Amino acid sequence: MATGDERFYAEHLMPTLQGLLDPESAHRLAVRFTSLGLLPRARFQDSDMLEVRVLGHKFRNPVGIAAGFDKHGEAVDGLYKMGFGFVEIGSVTPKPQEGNPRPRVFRLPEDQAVINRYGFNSHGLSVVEHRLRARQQKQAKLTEDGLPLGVNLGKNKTSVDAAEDYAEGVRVLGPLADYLVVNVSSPNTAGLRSLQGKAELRRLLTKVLQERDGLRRVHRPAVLVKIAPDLTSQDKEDIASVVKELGIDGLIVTNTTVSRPAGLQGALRSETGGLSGKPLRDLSTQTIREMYALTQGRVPIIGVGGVSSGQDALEKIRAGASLVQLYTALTFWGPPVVGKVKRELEALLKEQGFGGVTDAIGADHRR
Ligand SMILES: Cc1cc2nc3c(=O)[nH]c(=O)nc-3n(C[C@H](O)[C@H](O)[C@H](O)COP(=O)(O)O)c2cc1C
Ligand SMILES: O=C(O)c1cc(=O)[nH]c(=O)[nH]1
Repeated sequence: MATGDERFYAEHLMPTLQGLLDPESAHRLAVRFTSLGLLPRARFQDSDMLEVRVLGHKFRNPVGIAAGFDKHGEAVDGLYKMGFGFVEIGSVTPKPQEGNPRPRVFRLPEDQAVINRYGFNSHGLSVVEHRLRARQQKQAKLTEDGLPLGVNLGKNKTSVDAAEDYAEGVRVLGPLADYLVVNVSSPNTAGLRSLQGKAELRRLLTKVLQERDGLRRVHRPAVLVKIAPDLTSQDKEDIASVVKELGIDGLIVTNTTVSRPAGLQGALRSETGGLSGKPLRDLSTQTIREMYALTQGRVPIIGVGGVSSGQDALEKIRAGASLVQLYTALTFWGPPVVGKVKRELEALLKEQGFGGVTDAIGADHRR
């Protein structure tokens, strides 16, 4: 627990955290432990090969902690200490709200998957604002060091006007963020995903873009859309088209999935909610691929979904991701996995004659 070995956390400690605590308390302990920085300071040095400049920022390694782990920005600094190259803080809603009734998270250890239906449990804009404000200049220094911060916006359950909620996020948190995320891909909030529709998405993102533009230069973040893995091809076409039109700065590719692949062994496979972890991977990768192609490599993509190795990582990059985020992999292999991905990602780049992550982005669309 002090040295930071993968093979220990994998077989012993992590199956015991699981064996002892329900998935929610485990997450909360993890957030506590991480904000306190109890974790090992990662053995692995980041080589220059992993550096990516994208979105008006240098990223020291391309492996991000995904939205959901740190819903309320309590653990940003420990996440960096864990070795992520960039941190994203979990969907924040304008007003605080509590989320769906427990139980709302489940492990499918046999599938290395998770299903969650939290439905945007948030401390809300005020609280997260003060939290981020209180390290604002630390963050400024971090970004310049190649550790950018992303903020991921969602909408209140009751909210009558979707576009106005996100507007509030841009206004309140936009100034504290290197990039902002319009999350319209959560499975768990009645009607949210239908904001992925062309007309409804253009009107929403016009307003987001507009607000963003009204922020001062130094506090003017990049704006991306996080989309679902369950989109029809018409949907993807459209998202793609609107994106190019309004000049959106990027996409985060794939929230969790409401599909349930043939093969899930998990006793809890038929729980309502978003499916994450391994069963999402290739689905997720394929969506990076369609989106990269549709936007013609001119729209940066953050790949997320089932990443738990260098290969997993490098696959999405070759697919066209500029950056990847993982989350679930953390509930199975623990902190070490960040080290792993980075180091396996590194090896593979060399093995396949790449100079660095930058050369390998979209690599598949040129081979
Ligand atoms: C417990 C849980 C909560 C999540 N919460 C959010 C969320 O608030 N906002 C969001 O954009 N994504 C959320 N995600 C989805 C992740 O951001 C990610 O898109 C998905 O899990 C695929 O990556 P992974 O398999 O490595 O976890 C959540 C995922 C899980 C595991
Ligand atoms: O908080 C949630 O319920 C949630 C939001 C989201 O965007 N994705 C997810 O899997 N869960």
